[PDB]
Amino acid sequence: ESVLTQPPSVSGAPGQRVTISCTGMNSNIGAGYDVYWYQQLPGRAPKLLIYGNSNRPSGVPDRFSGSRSGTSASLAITGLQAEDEADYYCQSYDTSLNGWAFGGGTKLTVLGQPKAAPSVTLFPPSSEELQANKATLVCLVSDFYPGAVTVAWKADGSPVKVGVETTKPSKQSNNKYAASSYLSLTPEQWKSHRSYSCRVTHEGSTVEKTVAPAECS
Amino acid sequence: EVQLVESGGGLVQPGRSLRLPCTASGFSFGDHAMSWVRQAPGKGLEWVGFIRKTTYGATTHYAAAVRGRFTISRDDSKSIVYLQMNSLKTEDTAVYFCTRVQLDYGPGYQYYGMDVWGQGTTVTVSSASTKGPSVFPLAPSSKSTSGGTAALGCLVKDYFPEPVTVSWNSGALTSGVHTFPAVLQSSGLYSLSSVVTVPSSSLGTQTYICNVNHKPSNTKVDKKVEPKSC
Repeated sequence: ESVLTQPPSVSGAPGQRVTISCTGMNSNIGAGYDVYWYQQLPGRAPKLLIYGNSNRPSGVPDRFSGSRSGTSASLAITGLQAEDEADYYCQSYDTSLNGWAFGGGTKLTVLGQPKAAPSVTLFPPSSEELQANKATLVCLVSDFYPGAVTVAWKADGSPVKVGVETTKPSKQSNNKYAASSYLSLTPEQWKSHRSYSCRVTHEGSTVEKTVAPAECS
Repeated sequence: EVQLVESGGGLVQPGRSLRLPCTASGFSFGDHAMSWVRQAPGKGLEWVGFIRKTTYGATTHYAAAVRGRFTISRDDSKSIVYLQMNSLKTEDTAVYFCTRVQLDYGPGYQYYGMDVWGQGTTVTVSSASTKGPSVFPLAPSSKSTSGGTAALGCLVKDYFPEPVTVSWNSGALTSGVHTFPAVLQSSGLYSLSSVVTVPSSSLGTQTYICNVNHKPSNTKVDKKVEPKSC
């Protein structure tokens, strides 16, 4: 959401300690409304993890703890374990929305292999597709770990967000991760611009690829 | 065992109605408020609404996204809470979870955490019709060669519904193949890609054909991908 913001992903090795921040506003956490945390294991339904800022349900181990300072809340996992890999969501009431607001969620990775920077390949719209009055740019990301990434597109340097479709990473043959992103345009939009870019952000470093409509037609 | 069991999921046309019943077992259903939460594919949790417990009036409140369209009711004698979905739109597509509101007492007031969760039911809102895919070559070139090896692929575009399967050279080429999950375009149709890494030395000596099978429409498409000399 906008009213409750979380980092998209955090990672740590087993036995370490990580925190997931839930950044609120003065209409929710700042106003004093209690914070709740939910854990969603892969392919499972969410489960209640922290209620009332700091209390643990019966089947929740004490490696999970929660606090809140003013307008933000935190979830601390002190002693990471492999089964802790999950999505984590924070929740609070918001007086503006008059409803129950969620944070966007945080993917926790428990490092089980060396981190890997991603490889990127940007394919231009094929000749065959353009003859069918269609145009798609295909950006493929591969061989990265942890399995979290951010893709952004640019046309002539300026960001472009309409027509973008991105998948979530999936295991490759070497147990790393790969993902894909599409930018859909009209053949005219394609030919009109001079450059297009795919920018892939991973672990505080960005890899960028560029195709040109005048080249390789 | 405390359980919540949703039903009613399936594919439904935009603008229509659908009712999701949630059956509770293993606890005093009337003592709890009940809350519905949804999750769009590959996205986060979004609150839908909730109905208060019977001793507090069974009043309801809804999220702004569904207000005026969805309603919620309860039948304490059958231990069921309903989500009546009306006037559905494509962006209502999600997994719908039925949840219980806790009673754990705090410092002068009760908490309202969602302490029991059903497994959810999948609601899909789409007007798309069955349609085989278009297969386009991802022609390799210097721009797709990263030192010795080049990448080449096929774009499987505009099909419905899922799934398709992709093979290369009738399943003889397996090393270096990665087929990606499909995206759902705003048009309601899916698109995916399958890319292979091969050595650049053999690009003009070896032929590469991708075999796409879309069983829901009885189409098979083999597309030969030719190198671009640039």
